[PDB]
Amino acid sequence: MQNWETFQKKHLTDTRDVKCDAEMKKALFDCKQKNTFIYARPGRVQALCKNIIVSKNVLSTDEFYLSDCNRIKLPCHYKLKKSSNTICITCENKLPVHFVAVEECP
Repeated sequence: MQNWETFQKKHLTDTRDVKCDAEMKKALFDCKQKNTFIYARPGRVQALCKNIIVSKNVLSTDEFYLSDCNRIKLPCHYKLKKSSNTICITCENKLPVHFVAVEECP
């Protein structure tokens, strides 16, 4: 949302088999149509954004696990997809805070 911490809770997860319906229904999202959750550690991701302090765009060199929820059929009936691919994020203050895109950064 604004800092790497808030961006962590909404775009990162601890369990690879997260529950889209049980997590999205939470007030944090409020049954959001779709969301892109990642599967990694805070120290493994911090080292990826511990190269720049100013605002810049960084693209992961290696592929990371990606658990995303997508609106397949309203209301809160969503699906979970797991795929390892690179991601484009905005680095700031030695930490990432925004999700730009995947292999292609618009």
